[PDB]
Amino acid sequence: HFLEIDKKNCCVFRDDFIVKVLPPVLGLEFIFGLLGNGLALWIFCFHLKSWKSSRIFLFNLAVADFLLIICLPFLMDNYVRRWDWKFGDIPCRLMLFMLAMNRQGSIIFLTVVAVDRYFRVVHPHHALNKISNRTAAIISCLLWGITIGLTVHLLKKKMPIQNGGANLCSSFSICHTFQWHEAMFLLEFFLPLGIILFCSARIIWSLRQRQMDRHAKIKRAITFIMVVAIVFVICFLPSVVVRIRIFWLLHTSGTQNCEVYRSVDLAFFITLSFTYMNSMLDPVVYYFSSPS
Amino acid sequence: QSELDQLRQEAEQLKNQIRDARKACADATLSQITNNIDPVGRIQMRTRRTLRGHLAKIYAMHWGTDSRLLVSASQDGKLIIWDSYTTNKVHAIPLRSSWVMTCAYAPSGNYVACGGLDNICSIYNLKTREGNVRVSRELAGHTGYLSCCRFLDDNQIVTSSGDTTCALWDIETGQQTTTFTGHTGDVMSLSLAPDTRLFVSGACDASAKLWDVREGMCRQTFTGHESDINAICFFPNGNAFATGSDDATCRLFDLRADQELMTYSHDNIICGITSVSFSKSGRLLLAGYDDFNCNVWDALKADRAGVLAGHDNRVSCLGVTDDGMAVATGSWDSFLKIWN
Amino acid sequence: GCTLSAEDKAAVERSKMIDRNLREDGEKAAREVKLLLLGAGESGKNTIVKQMKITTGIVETHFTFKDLHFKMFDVGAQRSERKKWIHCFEGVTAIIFCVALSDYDLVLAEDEEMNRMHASMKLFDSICNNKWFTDTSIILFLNKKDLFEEKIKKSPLTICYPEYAGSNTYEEAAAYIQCQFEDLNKRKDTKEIYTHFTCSTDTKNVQFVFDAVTDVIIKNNLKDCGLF
Amino acid sequence: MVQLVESGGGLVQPGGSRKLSCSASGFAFSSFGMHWVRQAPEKGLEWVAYISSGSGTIYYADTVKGRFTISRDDPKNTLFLQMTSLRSEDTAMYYCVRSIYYYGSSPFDFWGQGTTLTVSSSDIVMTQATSSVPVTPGESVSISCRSSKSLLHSNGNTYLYWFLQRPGQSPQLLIYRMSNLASGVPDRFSGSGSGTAFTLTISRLEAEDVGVYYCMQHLEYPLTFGAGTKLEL
Amino acid sequence: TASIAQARKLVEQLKMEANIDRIKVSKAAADLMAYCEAHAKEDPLLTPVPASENPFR
Ligand SMILES: CC(C)(Cc1nc(-c2ccc(O)cn2)no1)C(=O)NC1=C(C(=O)O)CCCC1
Repeated sequence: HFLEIDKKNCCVFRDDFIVKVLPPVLGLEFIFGLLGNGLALWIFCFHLKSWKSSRIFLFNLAVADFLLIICLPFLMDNYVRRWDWKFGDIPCRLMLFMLAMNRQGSIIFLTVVAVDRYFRVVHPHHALNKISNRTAAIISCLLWGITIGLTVHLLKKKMPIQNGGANLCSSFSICHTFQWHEAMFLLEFFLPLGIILFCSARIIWSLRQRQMDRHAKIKRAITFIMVVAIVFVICFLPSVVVRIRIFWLLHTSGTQNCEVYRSVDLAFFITLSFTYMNSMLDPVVYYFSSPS
Repeated sequence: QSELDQLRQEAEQLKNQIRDARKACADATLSQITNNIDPVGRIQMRTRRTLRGHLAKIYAMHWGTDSRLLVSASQDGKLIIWDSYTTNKVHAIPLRSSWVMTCAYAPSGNYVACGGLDNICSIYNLKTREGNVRVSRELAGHTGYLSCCRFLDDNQIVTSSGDTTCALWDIETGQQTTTFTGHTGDVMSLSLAPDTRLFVSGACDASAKLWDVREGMCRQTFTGHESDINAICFFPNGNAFATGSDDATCRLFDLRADQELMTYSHDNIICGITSVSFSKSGRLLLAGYDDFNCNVWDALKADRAGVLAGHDNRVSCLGVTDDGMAVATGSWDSFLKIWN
Repeated sequence: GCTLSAEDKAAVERSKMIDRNLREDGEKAAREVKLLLLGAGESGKNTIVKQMKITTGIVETHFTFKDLHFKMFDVGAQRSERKKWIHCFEGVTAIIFCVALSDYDLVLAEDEEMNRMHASMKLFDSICNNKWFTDTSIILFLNKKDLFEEKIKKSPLTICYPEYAGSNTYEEAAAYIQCQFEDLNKRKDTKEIYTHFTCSTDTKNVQFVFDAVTDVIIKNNLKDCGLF
Repeated sequence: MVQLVESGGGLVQPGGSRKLSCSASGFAFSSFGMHWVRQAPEKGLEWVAYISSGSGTIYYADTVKGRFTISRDDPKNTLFLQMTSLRSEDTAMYYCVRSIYYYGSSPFDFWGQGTTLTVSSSDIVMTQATSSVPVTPGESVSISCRSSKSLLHSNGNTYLYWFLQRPGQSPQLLIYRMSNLASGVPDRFSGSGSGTAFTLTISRLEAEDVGVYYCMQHLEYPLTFGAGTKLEL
Repeated sequence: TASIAQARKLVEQLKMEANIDRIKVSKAAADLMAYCEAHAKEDPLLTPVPASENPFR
C-alpha cells in the first residue's frame, strides 16, 4: 500500500490535492510566462537590430525559458487526471529531457549574466568587457553543449513507468537509490546562488564606496540587482529545503513506512510549481525593465 | 572716416545696378518654360552592393574615371580603395592624422589625395615598383582645415580651406601657384568645370563664386541662400551649377544669365543638405540630407521623383559614376551603398 | 565559388587579409581613452598638458597611467568656426576644460567691455549645451589658484561678480567660482562636471583624470548590459 | 632597387636532397606571392610551385608534387624550396618570380637571376608554331601562339602573358592579359588575339630585343608555357 | 587703414564683375532643356538598362 517498484525499492504516490491546486496555477503561469517570453523574443529578433554580448546572453536565457514554457500543457494534462500518462512513450522522456535541460540552462545563463555585470562594474578596464559577437556565441554554444551533455542521460529512461494500472513520467520520486540527479538538483541551486551573491555584494559595495550612488539613476540599477538576487532565492529555496527534509527522513527512518513520505511528496510536488515563477517573472525583470 | 563711407556707398550703388541688370534679364522662369514637359516616372532604384570594413563615420568618397574603382575616407584613420563590381578591397592606406574630411582620386588613376583637421593635403602614389602605397608629397600652406580637394592632372590640384581661401598647387615642387581670397567665410566645397578651366566654391557666408584658374580672379558672385552652403556641383553641360545649403533647399544658377533659376524644397524637409550631384544627362538631381535619407529631384520642374532610404545615420557624401550606371552613398553609420 | 578564375581567387584572398588587418587595428584603437582639451589661451593649458605628459592644426598628446593609455587632442590652433568641425569629436570619453582663477580682474585685449572670466563662462556655456555633447562628462580644471590667493587680498571679487557678498578668504571665493561654473549646465541629469583646484600639484591631476575617466567608463559599461 | 637572389644549387647525386633559398630586398616582400620556375638545359620554361601572400594557398605541379615543399620566412624576407629525392630530370636552372594579384596588377613582373642545380647522371597545352625566325633590324615580326582551350573568361579577361628571354638574361614580362604593355617595355610591342589564337607584333625591330619569346596562360593552375620561338639575326 | 586697400579691392572687383554681358533667362532655360532632351537616351539612371547590360546585376 502506497509502495511501488522501480529498479530498486521506490515509494511512489498518487494524491488529489495536486489536481485540486496545481492545474490552475500552472495554467496562469503558462499564460503569463508564454506571453512575456514571446514578446521578449519578438522584440529582440525584430524590434532592435543592434546586438552585443550581453544581449546575446539575454537572448539565450530567453530562448531557454521559451523552450521550458512550451511543455506546460503536457503537465497540465498529466495533472488534471491524477497520474495517467496517456500521451505515448517518446513524449515522456522527450518532455523530461526538455524540462531538465531548460531549467539547468536558465540557471546557468542567469549566473553568466550576473558574472558579466560583476565584471562590468568592478573591473571596468578589462579585456572581457569588449568582446565580439562571435566569441559570445561560441561561449553560449559551449554552455548549451555542457547542459545538453549533462541532461542526455534522461533520453535513455526505460519508457513510461507504470504504478499498478496507472502511468506516470515522474523521476522525482522518494526512491531508495543514490542517484546523481538529486545531487545535481541541489548543486545547480547551491553553487550558482553563491556566485550570484558574491557578484551582487561586490557590485553594490564597489558602486557605493565610489560615491557613485548619489546619482539619481544608479539607484535603479542597485534595486534591480537586489531584486534579481531575491527572486532567484525565493524561486529556488523551498524546493531544496523540502528535498533536504526528504533526504533526512529517508536517512533516519527508512522506506518501510510512507505516510510522512506522502506528506513530504505533496509538499515537494507543490513547491516544484514555484520554479516556473522564475521563467514567467524574469522577462519583465530582465528584458522589459531595461531602459532600451 | 569719410572716404571709406564713399567707397561703401559706391559699392552699394554698384550692387544695386547689378541687381537691376539681373532683373532686366529675368523675364521668364524655368518653371514657366518647362510647364508642358512630361514628368519622368517614379524612380525605383535599389541597393546593389554594401561595402563594409570602415569602423567609423564616412566623411568623403570619390569615384574613379573608369566607373569601377572608388576611394573612401573615414575617421578611423583609414583610406580604402574598393572594387565596386566585386566589393573586393584593393588597398588600405593608414593616415598620419585620423581627422580626415576630404579625399580625391586622380583622373589618371595614379594618385589619391586626402586632408583634414591637420591643415595638410597629402598625396599618395598608388603605382610604385614596390608593393606598397607611399606618401609622395605633403602640401603645408593653409592655416585652416582642408574641406575639399580636386585633381586637375597628375601635377596640379586645387584645395579649399577653413581660412576663407582656395589655392592651386604644384605637386612636384610643392608650392602654392595661385591664391583665391574673395570669400569672407569658411570655404566648404568646390567643383571643377568639365573642361578644367573654371571652378566654383561655396562658403559659410552663403555665397558661391566662380574662379578662373589661369588669372586667379572671381568673375561672378552668386547669392540667395539664407544659410551656409555645404555642397556644390556643375551641370554636365558646363553652364550651370547647383548648391545645397543648411536651409534645407537646393538652388540652381546659370553662368550666362548670372542669377538663380529654380529652387528645390519641400515643406516636410527641415534638415540640412550634405551633398549634391547630377545624373549623366542632368535630368536628375540627387541630394543627401541629415534626416538619414536621399532625395531624387526632377531638375527641370522641381518635383520629387524618388527616395533612397537605407542608411541609419546621416548621409555624408554621394557621387555618380562617369558612365551614369550607379550612385554611391556614404553615411555616418560606416557603410557605403551602391544604388542602381 | 568555383566560377572564379585564379587571379580572382587571389584578389579575394588579398581582400580577406586586408579585412583581418583592419579588424586588428580597430581592436587596438578601441582600448585607448581620448580626451578633448579646451579653454582659453591664458587659461593654463600648458602646465596641464605638460604635467599629465611627462605648425598649425590639431595637436595630439599621448601618455599612460596604470596600464591605461590616454590621448589628448588640443584644438586651440583652429581659428575657424567651431560648428563645422566640433562634431568630429562626438564620442570622446570626456572633455577637459581649463580655466585660470587669477583672471577675474583682467579683461580681454580684443574688447575692453568683455570681461575675461565672462568670456570663459560663455565658452563653457556654448560647449556644455551642445547637441553633440549631451552625454559627455566634463573634467573642469581651475588652474591659477595660488595667484588667486595672492590677488584676492587687494582685488575684490565684485570687480567680476557685482552680486558677490562673501569675503576675501580663498576657500569661499573658490566655492563661488565653482558654483558659477557648475550651474551653467542645464542637462543636470545625463552628464556630470568634475571640478578640481590645482596650482602646483604633482601627480594629483593625473589621478583625478583617471578617477573621472573610470567613473565615465563604468557608466558606459552599464549601457551595454541594459542595467542602466 | 628591386633584387632577387637565389642561393644553393651545385652537384647532387640521385636520391639525395638539397634546399634552395631566395633572398629579397627592395620591395614589400610580404604583400607578394612567389613562384618557382625551372628551365632545363636547351629547353623551355616550366612552372614548379606557388605560395600566396600569408602562406594561405600552395600549389605544386604534378611532376614534383609529393617531393618538393615550399615555404616563406616573411620576417627574414626569404623564400625556400626544400627538394627531396631528386631525379635526373630535375636538372635545371631555377628562377624565383614575384607576383601580386589585385584589380589592375601585373603579375610575374620581376624574375630573379636564377641558380643552377645539376643532378649527377586536363592541363591546357600551349603551342607556338615556328621555332626559328630570321629577322632584319627595322622590319616587323609576328610571333604567334595558340591554346587548346579558350583563355577568355566570363568576366571578359583573356589570361595570356608574353615573356622575352635575351641570351644570358632572365625572362622579362612584355604583355600581360594579352593586351596590356608592361611598365618599362618600349612602345614597340603590341598584343592581339581572340579566344584561342594570339599574336605578338614588333615594329622597328632593333638589336637588343632578339631572343626567345614565350606565351603563358594564367587561367587555371598549373600554369603552362609554350615552346619559345627564337628570333635570330 | 589696413582694410582701405581691401575696400578699394572690393570696389574694383564689383566694377569688374558688372561689365559681363548677360543673356535672357528664357534662352538659358531653353539651352538646359535642349541638353536634357538630347542626352535622354544616354542616361541609365532615368531609363533602366536591361539586366544583361547592368554590371551591378
Ligand atoms: C526529469 C526531471 C527533471 C528529473 C531529473 N533531473 C535530472 C538531472 C538534472 C541535471 C543534471 O546535471 C543531471 N540530471 N535527471 O532527472 C523531473 O523530475 N520532472 C518533473 C517535473 C518538473 O520538473 O517540474 C514535474 C513533476 C513531475 C516530474
